[PDB]
Amino acid sequence: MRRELAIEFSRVTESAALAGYKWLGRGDKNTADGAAVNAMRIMLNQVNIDGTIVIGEGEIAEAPMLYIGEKVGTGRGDAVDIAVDPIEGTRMTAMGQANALAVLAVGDKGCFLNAPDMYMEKLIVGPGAKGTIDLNLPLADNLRNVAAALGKPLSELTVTILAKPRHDAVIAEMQQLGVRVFAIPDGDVAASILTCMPDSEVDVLYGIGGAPEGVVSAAVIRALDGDMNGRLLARHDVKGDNENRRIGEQELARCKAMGIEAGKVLRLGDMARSDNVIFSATGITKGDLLEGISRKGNIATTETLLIRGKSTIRRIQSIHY
Ligand SMILES: O=P(O)(O)OC[C@H]1O[C@](O)(COP(=O)(O)O)[C@@H](O)[C@@H]1O
Ligand SMILES: [Ca+2]
Ligand SMILES: [Ca+2]
Ligand SMILES: [Cl-]
Ligand SMILES: [Mg+2]
Ligand SMILES: [Mg+2]
Repeated sequence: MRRELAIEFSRVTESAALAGYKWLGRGDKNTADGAAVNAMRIMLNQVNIDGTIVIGEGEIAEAPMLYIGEKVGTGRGDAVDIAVDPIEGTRMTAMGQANALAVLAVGDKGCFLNAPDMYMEKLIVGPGAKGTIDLNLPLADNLRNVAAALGKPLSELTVTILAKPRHDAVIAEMQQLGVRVFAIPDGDVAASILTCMPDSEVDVLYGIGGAPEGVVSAAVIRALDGDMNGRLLARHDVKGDNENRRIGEQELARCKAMGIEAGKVLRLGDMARSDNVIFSATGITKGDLLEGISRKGNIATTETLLIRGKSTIRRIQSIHY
């Protein structure tokens, strides 16, 4: 402990994944998510930590379970901060599609950036390009710098990015630069980790995705010794000026209340403040990062990726009876 808890945390994501898996292909993203949230909370509440949910399902008002500030754990052990994404890929789960997974990160008290559930522009790279990125520079400059750091031509650089209307221009810009663009339907947490996975052609993740998702990515990227910058963006500034403005202003007032500057570049250490992070993710369906659950009779299998910032990276293939 806390290294002794690594296995306990993997059981939490295995439970969440198996619970979400029950709703795979059932066309109900809310119910799938609720099942995974419930299973994750049940399991966390049997772990010997004094956990606070810092990234989660919503404020107490909108989220009955795993709400921001919720206390979880038996209360024995260390005060830790907890980031949960019980299903990354809820729509993908509802639709029986690839790349759904259950995600948890655990760190020292105060180790995760406290920021609103708003959008964040992200630029994420692996260890081979650590120190070569700066979101204050033009995208094309960053991409050139990263390719040079990795010792490959620009035309071979592979950038992953969410396939969303907000990204039309930048995707076209990158393709014109001659880079390879892997535009993904959802799931920038899992995709961010591919930057640190040698057998994935992905070199960089770039683009606007969920802020809490970006803070989880910062935690795991830090643990893997990659690099990331983020920049918080208000809703109307990413979707267009229309109730976006209303949502946007709540977000900016929240940034101030939490003492965060929106639109300012966040360095890796601004989002994940220490190396003492345990990250666990378990596949629901097969994706680029993890195998999916299988079931034959009364036996089910899961694969879990378990990463500890202090230290080896583990892939745990379990058979459950
Ligand atoms: O769908 P949006 O509004 O582009 O939000 C992007 C965020 O949603 C995700 O793609 C997850 O999708 P789901 O919410 O369906 O689970 C994240 O990986 C990402 O950060
Ligand atoms: Ca959720
Ligand atoms: Ca999410
Ligand atoms: Cl969009
Ligand atoms: Mg969405
Ligand atoms: Mg890779």
